[PDB]
Amino acid sequence: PSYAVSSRAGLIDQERRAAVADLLTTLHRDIAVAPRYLVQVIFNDLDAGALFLAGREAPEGHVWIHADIRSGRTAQQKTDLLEQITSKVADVLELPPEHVWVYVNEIPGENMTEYGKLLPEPGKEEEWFATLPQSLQEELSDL
Amino acid sequence: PSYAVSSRAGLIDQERRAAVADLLTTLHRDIAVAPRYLVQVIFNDLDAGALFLAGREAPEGHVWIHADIRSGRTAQQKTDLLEQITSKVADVLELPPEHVWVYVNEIPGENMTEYGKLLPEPGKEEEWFATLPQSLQEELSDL
Amino acid sequence: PSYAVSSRAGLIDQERRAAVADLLTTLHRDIAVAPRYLVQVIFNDLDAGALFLAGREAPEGHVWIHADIRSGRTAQQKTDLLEQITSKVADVLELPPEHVWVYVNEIPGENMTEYGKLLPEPGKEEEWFATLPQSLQEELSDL
Repeated sequence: PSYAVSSRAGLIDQERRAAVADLLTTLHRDIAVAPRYLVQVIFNDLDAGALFLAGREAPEGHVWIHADIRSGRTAQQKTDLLEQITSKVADVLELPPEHVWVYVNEIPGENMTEYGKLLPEPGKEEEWFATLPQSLQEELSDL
Repeated sequence: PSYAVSSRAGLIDQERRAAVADLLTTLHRDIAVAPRYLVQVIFNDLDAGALFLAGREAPEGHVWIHADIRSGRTAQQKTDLLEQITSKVADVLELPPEHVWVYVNEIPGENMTEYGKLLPEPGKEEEWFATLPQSLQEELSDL
Repeated sequence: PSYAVSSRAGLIDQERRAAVADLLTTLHRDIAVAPRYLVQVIFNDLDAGALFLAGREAPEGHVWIHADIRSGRTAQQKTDLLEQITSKVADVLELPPEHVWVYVNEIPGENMTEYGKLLPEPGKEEEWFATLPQSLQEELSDL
């Protein structure tokens, strides 16, 4: 899972970036049943007049979250993850939920490498983990 | 729907960002049959030597548009949206259509949050609107 | 095919961008069997604290590659492309392969414009090429 977060440069502090990354990685560990070490968060900061809504320049307090996750998850965890991201990120950034927009694109696990290895089906992370080299096993377990 | 537009920084003025966003926003309202206030347009400006075509640096006058769209639309609707974006964005920017590249990615409606609420199937926008609180209804009608 | 390569600004030299770009378009030309002139490579450079892994700031030596490719390709082509991009880009950048993460998103050819014309399904590139005006043909042949 890689979350890309797009907002006007300056909207998200470095310490609020840290809080957003911690929250997304945490909600993802809990709603998806996936280990945190798989989670990547990227902040794409945007120029001043680079974001438009309804053909008109956006309010400064607008955030778009694009998430790439593995296909094969239940409908419930997907929608639950969406509602909770909209909810908790809006609170963390002190924004109205109407201005945290979240999209989930689903891609098969075999279409992803992370830590140098093709990723498995969701739910098969223990099996996948037992295939890694022992030194990779113990750096990941520290996270 | 979010159109992300990537081009070499400086190719698209702020005044042409306004024209492109309005053009994209209007085309989407007419070809897809969806309300204007659902449309987000983002401009990702690129570093000087950050764009390559066929393994070599691209000419400055090159634009790539990535659109995230809901699943469930007809083949003809998608093809008209693609062909018209290539043509009309090319004209607005005084470019050859050969250098406006457009990709359309399809995401289910329930994989999207906008205005704090999960999106419906394309074509069910009215019912969705009827679920919103009256005050949110009245700003969306403002757009 | 559009490869977007995201890394902390400064990790990839301009001269390292060219080598990565040339390598991606060459790998794509051999593993997918598609002409070089369709391949676009984009470098998205990130702020100092903009990349997080496992809820924490990433090491500098981390690269994420997002590819949009046409759907319809064999499992074998995809997995070979993924493993070879992860391995050889790691090598070109003098990075650990564990820190070149690759995602491939699949988009049907009819959902793509390049050089102003909708793309055909994979393998049908000769037919598509014979559709172009002679003058566009001889520019693509130069690439």
